[PDB]
Amino acid sequence: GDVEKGKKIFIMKCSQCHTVEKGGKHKTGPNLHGLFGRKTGQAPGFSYTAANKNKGIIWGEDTLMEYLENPKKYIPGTKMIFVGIKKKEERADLIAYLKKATNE
Ligand code: HEC
Repeated sequence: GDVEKGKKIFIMKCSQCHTVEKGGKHKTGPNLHGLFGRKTGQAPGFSYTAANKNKGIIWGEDTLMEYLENPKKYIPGTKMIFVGIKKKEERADLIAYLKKATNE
């Protein structure tokens, strides 16, 4: 994926509710630093739904590709109210961006 295009998607569609930087603040949604390789519902200090907490998958490319296409479908009960990203390449670019940004 194209990290620069993914950053732009992040800003447009996610940044209203999420930060990515280490030590970044929780907002409507959790800070996302350290997301990759982590169980659902584990950002310290954020109050998740039981659904988010109990989904019982590990975040990575494959699970993010599915989740971000249709959040409610993947995690019924979630309080992330977001329509999803329809286009595969946009999801790929966004996830490439997140893989970098949530690690650095
Ligand atoms: C507010 C209107 C949000 C928008 C826009 C996006 N997200 Fe979100 N996200 C939000 C909430 C309130 C939550 C917690 C949901 C719950 O049921 O507790 C989340 C959760 C996530 C997660 C899961 C995090 C985990 O630790 O398990 C991911 C990976 C996530 N959100 C990513 C994400 C992206 C990439 C977005 C734009 C495409 C996005 N979210 C939008 C609130 C909101």
